Amino acid sequence: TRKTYTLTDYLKNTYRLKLYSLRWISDHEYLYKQENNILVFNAEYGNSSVFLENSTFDEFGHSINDYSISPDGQFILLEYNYVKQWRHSYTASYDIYDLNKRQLITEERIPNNTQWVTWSPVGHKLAYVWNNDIYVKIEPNLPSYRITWTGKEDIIYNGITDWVYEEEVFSAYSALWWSPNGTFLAYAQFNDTEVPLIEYSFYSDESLQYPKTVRVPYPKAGAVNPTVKFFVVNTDSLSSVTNATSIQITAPASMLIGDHYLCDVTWATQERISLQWLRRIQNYSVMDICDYDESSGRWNCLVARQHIEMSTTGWVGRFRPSEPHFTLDGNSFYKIISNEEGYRHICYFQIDKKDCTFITKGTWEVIGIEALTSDYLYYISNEYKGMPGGRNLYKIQLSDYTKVTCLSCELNPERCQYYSVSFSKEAKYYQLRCSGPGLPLYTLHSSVNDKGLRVLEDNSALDKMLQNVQMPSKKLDFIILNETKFWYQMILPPHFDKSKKYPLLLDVYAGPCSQKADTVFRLNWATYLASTENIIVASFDGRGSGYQGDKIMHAINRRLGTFEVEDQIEAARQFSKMGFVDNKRIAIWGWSYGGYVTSMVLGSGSGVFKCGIAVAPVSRWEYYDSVYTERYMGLPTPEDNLDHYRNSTVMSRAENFKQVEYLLIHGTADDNVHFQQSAQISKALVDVGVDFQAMWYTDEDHGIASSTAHQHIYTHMSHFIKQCFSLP
Amino acid sequence: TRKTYTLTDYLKNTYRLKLYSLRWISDHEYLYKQENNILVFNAEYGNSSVFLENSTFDEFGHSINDYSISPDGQFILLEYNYVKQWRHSYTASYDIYDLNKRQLITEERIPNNTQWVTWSPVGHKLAYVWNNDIYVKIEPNLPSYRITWTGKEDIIYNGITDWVYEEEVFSAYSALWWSPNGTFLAYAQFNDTEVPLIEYSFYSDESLQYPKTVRVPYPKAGAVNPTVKFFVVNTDSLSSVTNATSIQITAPASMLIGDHYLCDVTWATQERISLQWLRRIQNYSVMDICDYDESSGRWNCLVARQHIEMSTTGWVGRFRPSEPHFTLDGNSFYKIISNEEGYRHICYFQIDKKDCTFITKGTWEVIGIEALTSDYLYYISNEYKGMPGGRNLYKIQLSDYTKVTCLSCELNPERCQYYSVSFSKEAKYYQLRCSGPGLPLYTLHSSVNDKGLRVLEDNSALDKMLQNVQMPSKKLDFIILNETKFWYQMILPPHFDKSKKYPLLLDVYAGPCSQKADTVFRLNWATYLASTENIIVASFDGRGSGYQGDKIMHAINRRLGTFEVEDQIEAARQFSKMGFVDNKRIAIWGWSYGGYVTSMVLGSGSGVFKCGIAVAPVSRWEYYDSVYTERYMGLPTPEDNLDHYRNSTVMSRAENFKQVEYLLIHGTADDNVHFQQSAQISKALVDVGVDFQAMWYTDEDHGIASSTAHQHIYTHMSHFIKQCFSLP
Ligand SMILES: CN(C)C(=O)[C@@H]([C@H]1CC[C@H](c2ccc3ncnn3c2)CC1)[C@H](N)C(=O)N1CCC(F)(F)C1
Ligand SMILES: CN(C)C(=O)[C@@H]([C@H]1CC[C@H](c2ccc3ncnn3c2)CC1)[C@H](N)C(=O)N1CCC(F)(F)C1
Ligand SMILES: *[C@@H]1O[C@H](CO)[C@@H](O[C@@H]2O[C@H](CO)[C@@H](O)[C@H](O)[C@H]2NC(C)=O)[C@H](O)[C@H]1NC(C)=O
Ligand SMILES: *[C@@H]1O[C@H](CO)[C@@H](O[C@@H]2O[C@H](CO)[C@@H](O)[C@H](O)[C@H]2NC(C)=O)[C@H](O)[C@H]1NC(C)=O
Ligand SMILES: *[C@@H]1O[C@H](CO)[C@@H](O[C@@H]2O[C@H](CO)[C@@H](O)[C@H](O)[C@H]2NC(C)=O)[C@H](O)[C@H]1NC(C)=O
Ligand SMILES: *[C@@H]1O[C@H](CO)[C@@H](O[C@@H]2O[C@H](CO)[C@@H](O)[C@H](O)[C@H]2NC(C)=O)[C@H](O)[C@H]1NC(C)=O
Ligand SMILES: *[C@@H]1O[C@H](CO)[C@@H](O[C@@H]2O[C@H](CO)[C@@H](O)[C@H](O)[C@H]2NC(C)=O)[C@H](O)[C@H]1NC(C)=O
Ligand SMILES: *[C@@H]1O[C@H](CO)[C@@H](O[C@H]2O[C@H](CO)[C@@H](O)[C@H](O)[C@H]2NC(C)=O)[C@H](O)[C@H]1NC(C)=O
Ligand SMILES: *[C@@H]1O[C@H](CO)[C@@H](O[C@H]2O[C@H](CO)[C@@H](O)[C@H](O)[C@H]2NC(C)=O)[C@H](O)[C@H]1NC(C)=O
Ligand SMILES: *[C@H]1O[C@H](CO)[C@@H](O[C@@H]2O[C@H](CO)[C@@H](O)[C@H](O)[C@H]2NC(C)=O)[C@H](O)[C@H]1NC(C)=O
Ligand SMILES: *[C@H]1O[C@H](CO)[C@@H](O[C@@H]2O[C@H](CO)[C@@H](O)[C@H](O)[C@H]2NC(C)=O)[C@H](O)[C@H]1NC(C)=O
Ligand SMILES: *[C@@H]1O[C@H](CO)[C@@H](O)[C@H](O)[C@H]1NC(C)=O
Ligand SMILES: *[C@@H]1O[C@H](CO)[C@@H](O)[C@H](O)[C@H]1NC(C)=O
Ligand SMILES: *[C@@H]1O[C@H](CO)[C@@H](O)[C@H](O)[C@H]1NC(C)=O
Ligand SMILES: *[C@@H]1O[C@H](CO)[C@@H](O)[C@H](O)[C@H]1NC(C)=O
Ligand SMILES: *[C@@H]1O[C@H](CO)[C@@H](O)[C@H](O)[C@H]1NC(C)=O
Ligand SMILES: *[C@@H]1O[C@H](CO)[C@@H](O)[C@H](O)[C@H]1NC(C)=O
Ligand code: NA
Repeated sequence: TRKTYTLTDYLKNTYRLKLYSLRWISDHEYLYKQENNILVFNAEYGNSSVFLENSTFDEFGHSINDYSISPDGQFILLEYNYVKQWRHSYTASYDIYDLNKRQLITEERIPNNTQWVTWSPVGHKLAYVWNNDIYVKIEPNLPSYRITWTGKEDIIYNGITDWVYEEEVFSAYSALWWSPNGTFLAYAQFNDTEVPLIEYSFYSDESLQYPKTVRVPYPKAGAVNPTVKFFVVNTDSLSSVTNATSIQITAPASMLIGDHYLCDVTWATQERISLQWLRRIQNYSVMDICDYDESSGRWNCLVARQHIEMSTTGWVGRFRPSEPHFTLDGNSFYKIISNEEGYRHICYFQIDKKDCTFITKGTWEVIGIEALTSDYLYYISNEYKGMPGGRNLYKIQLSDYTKVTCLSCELNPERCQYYSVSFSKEAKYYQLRCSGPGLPLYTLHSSVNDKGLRVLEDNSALDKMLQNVQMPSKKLDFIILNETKFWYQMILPPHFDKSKKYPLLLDVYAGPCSQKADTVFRLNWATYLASTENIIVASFDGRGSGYQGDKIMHAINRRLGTFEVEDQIEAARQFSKMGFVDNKRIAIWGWSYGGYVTSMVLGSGSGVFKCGIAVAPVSRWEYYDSVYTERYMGLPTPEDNLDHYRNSTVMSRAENFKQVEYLLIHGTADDNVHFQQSAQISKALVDVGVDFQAMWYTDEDHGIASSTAHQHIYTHMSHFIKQCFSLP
Repeated sequence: TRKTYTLTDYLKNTYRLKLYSLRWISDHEYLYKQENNILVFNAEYGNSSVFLENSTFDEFGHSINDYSISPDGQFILLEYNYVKQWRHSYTASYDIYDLNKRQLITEERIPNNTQWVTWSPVGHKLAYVWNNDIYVKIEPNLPSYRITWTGKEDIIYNGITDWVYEEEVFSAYSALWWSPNGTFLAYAQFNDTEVPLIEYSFYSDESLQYPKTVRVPYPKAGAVNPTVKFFVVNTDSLSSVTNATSIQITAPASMLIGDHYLCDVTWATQERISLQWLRRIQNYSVMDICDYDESSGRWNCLVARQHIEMSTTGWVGRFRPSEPHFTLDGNSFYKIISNEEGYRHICYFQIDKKDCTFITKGTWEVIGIEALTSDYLYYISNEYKGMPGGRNLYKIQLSDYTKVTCLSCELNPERCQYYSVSFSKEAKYYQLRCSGPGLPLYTLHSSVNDKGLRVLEDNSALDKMLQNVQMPSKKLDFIILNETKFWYQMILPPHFDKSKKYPLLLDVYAGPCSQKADTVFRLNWATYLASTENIIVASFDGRGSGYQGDKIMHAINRRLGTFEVEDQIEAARQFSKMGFVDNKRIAIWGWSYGGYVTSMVLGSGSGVFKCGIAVAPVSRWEYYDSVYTERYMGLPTPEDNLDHYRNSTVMSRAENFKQVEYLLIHGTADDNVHFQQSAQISKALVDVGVDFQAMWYTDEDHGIASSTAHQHIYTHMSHFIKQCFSLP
């Protein structure tokens, strides 16, 4: 008699997952917003105090988007007038409220339309970027010092990233890096002078008579890339009478010989900074370690302290060279790198030694290094039970690498197989965040003896609500292909009956280093399709997928649109051979990279799929950006890899769409995968006389996430899938 | 069983309609293309000779797109490298062939990318526009003389129209007018300096990496319009002076007080030119008649020869003030104008007398004046049988207006009721073109005795083919609403049975002065729908439609989106009451103004229609151009008609679309009705949570006429209609 999880439940968020987002402010306490109030918690005992009244700003007059308390707890930055730009970038207005004198600062306030702002790591200095230039405020109420004067819209970027560096390299708008104690402020400068612009229309509200043309410096594959320079400035010796002097750190000669990128910046100590550079041909990167010289006031990077990282099977790193984790004295560091077997493990480096030593090993991979103390290094890996889609927290004794302890594996194995972690300032405490297969579970622990102090949030409220719903189940397993196992997951309908034939929807992404088969608990479209429509929603990680070593991940190097596409068909083929699958009703769908694979599959002539949906897909690699595309495809020149760039397009397979039902969807204001990609797909289908379904979303970008568009797309796709499967 | 007229028959054009396109080159000879070669026929006897052998240019090195013989027959203009622009404009290359010498001229050649070229009306002078400047060639092989130096891409246009003048005013790209014997060359100059630009992307072939942004000076309703100036240069003086003076003829004071347009240029004699001007508020126009002053070399327009033409019920003219037809001596002229009853009839004017004399009258209208001789005036009207949808040729004796003979009415009344005509150079002969209700019939006649000389093309071949096909029948009739007749037509399925209930498709356009109910024979989408799908396709001409007097035409003055929308809904009801229509299956569809009406109807909440298709619709009048929009809606300001502008949008009825099935279609490169218009409709529908069907056509314009796209859109629309009507 109980209800199912419906489309409306998914769209209106009827069943909400509770979270516990805390912010560590020291090694013993953290901030947590409750009832709109900000409380400070003592980790050891769990007791709290109110830190900021949810009414303190009742007469502020502005809607506060977010807040940020200075490291010393003396000030709070109030963010408002938020205006989103790309994936991470946005502008906003700011105000600083003095917590000591319980007063709002009105003198020398941060400008409106500020592009980025950040407190120093210690104390209360500020650094913000406005009009592409960097500014520093030693005190919240004092006048700021201008650090750069070359800032120019769409041309010169000081302290912030341009489009491609924001999206593909740093995953952030900021290009500012404070030294550990706030003395130095390092920053990058980007020059997009010769980078072509992508142009597309923006219609805006109906009142706008003429559509606006948006123009963004965006380097497509093979095009001219922005250039980059790196600087360091001493914020302790700034003058009101003299323009701040920034010291430049140039990239190594092996980098200056041609196009290159700055791919990582990590401080080692108060006077030592490391930088990793990557060549445009992303199989070779160099780390420079630089020390501040009090005599010349310059930064020297000893050649003997250089570290090269290259790859012979593919590119370097998962999406970019990994970041180094320096020890207290900065004389050595730990870094995740691909080992001789092609598995990513932690290597220990001496700053002036070429050979590093691997401290972990095995047919599994370290996902990331989470914390470092003189006795232990904490990290997350998918080692447990050999499940590449599981994640657990481990610590390894630095004095004896044979001593590895899993800290989360056995806490609750049935409910928790995928963890994330948050350590306090000195790793004295850590918060564990279990996200599956059962309902999310947040706990707090102490490092000295790894005690489980308390449960922060167990989602018992949601568990109670879900008891009255017929929820689908999840099967995570694998199939073998040529001696190699590949994992898949299936979202199975309630009361699954293996003696019946169920329609099947293959949910695919399949980009390089992707993972779609995991132990994560999710309430999404697939939950509804399985719960209400009785559709099996499956996903498969084939060649090119991540966290299983380079042999699998690099199989598609310089060859996108091949093995990862073929493997999805092979998986479907195998699923169709299963007793509970109706081989007459198998569909496939994907978004972004997933739209591309779905389209390449439907245009393969395999005959396995009856219909498919591609959302904002890539259609030909020459249309996507250089940093991501070239990493996997090299350059599109006859001397490099043009032939495959031309053989891996969706358009060339148009004719094969005659035997399938295809729905193509795309937002007109997509700054990431340009509408162009879908406009070329539709034109090729028209040119060979193939009928298909389409839907454009006016002014929506790659996320098609505005509330109304989101509901509209999923509603439209549901009708399409049900119609394809002959479902009432 | 006889096969029916299928979708493939329409898309593949299996039943080809033959025609007979001839070009008069004198008072008794015409050119005709047969077997790909150009023949010259003697009108009087029907005999001919090969004018230009099809192999004459087998090694020209290019595909000849079109040709043009100079009036004196001494040269032939060869046009190639045709590159289409808007509805009438295009660029091309040209070569000139000396017919006597049989050689292709190779010196002082017309430039590539020439915007327009035209022979002088007599002899073989040439005037062409290149890079927006006018040039004149006295002899085909000699250097040309530059006439203007102000030419400026998208800014200053000399001798050619800008976008809005091309589309809405002159229906042509050229803006130059040779005087009768070719001595003078008159021309307009348009300045779009402050006209806003419509911008949209053009994706082009898949090889183009970055989309192209098309930018066109296009004035939307209420925006800054281009300004205009008129000039006349004496070409006979070009070889005598270094820089011949272009004498300007200024607009009258009545026009200079505000924004205005040049709407007509017509030469009266070798030394008399007439021009008509129109105020931005299109209900007042002025015609100046200007004489060349041999002593000053200037042009003077005597105010006593100025003619005013204003309208109290609407705008002036059907789409623009009508053109004058001067008698040989240039002292009088005939012009079609709305009489006191609102019916358009021929008025005879003395050039220096303001009151004119109507020479025709009645409750019908004159469509156009086709020829004028010293004794007779020939015109086309819908007088016959009081059928506003019919057209016939008439002759009226200039010395006795009571003597009016219909030259086409009785030729073949059952087969022919819609005629157009083509007179020889001095009207000695005329070709009659019958286009319906039966198969087109082309005949040649002698003006001296109005006797038929012979049949040129009777379409016997097609008639034979259609014998084996179950063709639909067509009904043209009227219904009385408010004691006034409103015509409609219905394409009826074969073997129609008034005792059955047929699904009905309302084919609508309904813009001002439109006519969708007529006696023309058509082989189109509706033919297939009726013949194969047994669907009744109907059209109705309600308030706002033309050729029936101003009472009906001006009924929507300043009120677009009202009566013409309601009458369409009311027509469906009336059709329901006819008894052979299935009220559960009534659909509506239209293109352009038609897409707008369709959308307005589907959003009216009438409950009458089940589904509808809007192709390239207008969605809000402020997005359409100034000249057309303001003519019917006035200005979008609070002091004028802004409230109705804001009240007649499709977007404000979004909520009502929940009651119907909608398919929205638009070409992305539509320079006329911008994609913007459908982008706002879709957004408004997404915003209120309405599901609908959509389809964009990459790089197609308002005509979506490319071969592949054309077949694709009609195939897509057929599936939608059949599905809505539950048809196999
Ligand atoms: C899965 N996601 C969100 C991504 O791949 C995006 C990016 C997400 C951030 C990644 C990135 C960058 C640095 C870094 N350092 C550590 N992790 N890490 C991850 C790079 C790829 C990618 N730029 C994108 O939007 N695409 C659309 C077309 C496409 F499919 F083809 C790629
Ligand atoms: C029916 N047609 C083809 C037209 O109305 C078009 C034009 C065709 C030429 C006419 C024109 C101009 C001068 C003239 N002189 C004599 N006849 N004549 C006709 C004006 C209207 C109009 N500019 C158009 O494209 N619209 C799309 C949106 C819209 F529906 F709202 C109007
Ligand atoms: C942050 O670290 C810097 C660098 O070590 C410290 O600055 C040095 O301080 C010493 C002692 O006062 C001076 O002798 C040096 O000349 C300083 N060097 C530079 C480059 O400024 C700074 O004191 C530290 N700041 C904090 C807050 O601890
Ligand atoms: C059509 O045929 C007539 C004869 O039937 C041709 O007439 C010739 O006309 C020229 C003048 O142009 C005379 O000098 C000839 O003597 C006429 N010949 C005859 C036999 O009468 C006429 O040229 C033909 N026209 C075409 C285009 O072929
Ligand atoms: C086209 O129109 C523009 C006005 O919109 C003219 O430009 C002006 O020209 C004057 C005279 O030289 C200048 O002082 C102004 O600065 C110009 N205004 C603008 C907005 O540009 C232009 O001269 C006209 N061109 C022609 C050939 O008539
Ligand atoms: C031919 O005459 C026209 C008209 O005087 C010249 O055009 C003028 O050129 C001057 C200087 O180049 C400008 O300051 C004026 O604004 C122009 N007037 C017009 C109406 O365009 C043209 O330059 C002359 N050509 C030659 C070769 O002398
Ligand atoms: C075309 O018409 C023009 C204008 O009437 C003729 O040129 C005039 O010719 C007369 C002689 O008959 C002269 O007195 C005038 O000076 C000319 N006027 C101008 C403006 O040039 C021209 O001769 C006619 N062309 C032909 C071939 O008859
Ligand atoms: C949590 O509880 C402790 C007491 O158990 C609070 O007290 C500590 O800090 C106070 C002021 O900062 C001192 O008055 C106490 O002496 C000190 N306790 C000890 C044992 O030294 C602590 O402040 C509380 N934290 C919060 C956030 O409320
Ligand atoms: C940003 O890059 C540009 C171009 O790469 C630098 O300018 C150089 O390139 C120009 C081409 O547009 C040349 O014309 C210039 O001579 C050359 N140098 C200068 C000073 O323009 C530009 O300087 C860079 N800007 C910064 C702040 O580094
Ligand atoms: C950024 O913009 C805000 C909003 O305009 C500025 O705050 C004041 O806003 C009021 C109206 O809300 C205006 O009357 C004032 O002119 C604005 N300025 C001041 C000083 O009152 C704010 O000042 C701007 N910030 C900066 C750094 O210019
Ligand atoms: C990283 O990959 C690149 C690209 O495959 C290698 O560069 C060369 O690639 C070309 C084809 O573009 C081949 O002909 C060469 O054999 C490759 N090697 C060289 C030295 O040119 C590059 O070698 C790889 N780098 C590493 C360190 O393995
Ligand atoms: C803070 O404001 C919110 C407004 O939604 C209110 O619900 C909450 O109770 C307030 N906090 C306290 C402690 O009253
Ligand atoms: C700082 O540099 C900028 C830009 O070069 C200059 O305009 C300004 O006057 C300088 N100020 C001082 C104090 O040198
Ligand atoms: C092994 O399997 C892979 C796919 O997993 C296939 O591409 C390959 O051709 C097979 N053979 C060998 C020798 O690897
Ligand atoms: C004219 O050329 C065509 C080819 O397009 C050819 O078929 C025909 O024979 C030629 N004309 C004559 C009279 O032969
Ligand atoms: C037109 O362009 C072609 C190709 O660029 C060139 O060969 C030819 O000479 C040009 N003709 C003229 C008249 O400029
Ligand atoms: C012309 O139209 C305007 C706008 O409606 C109107 O105010 C004016 O009176 C009209 N003039 C005539 C003669 O009808
Ligand atoms: Na506990």
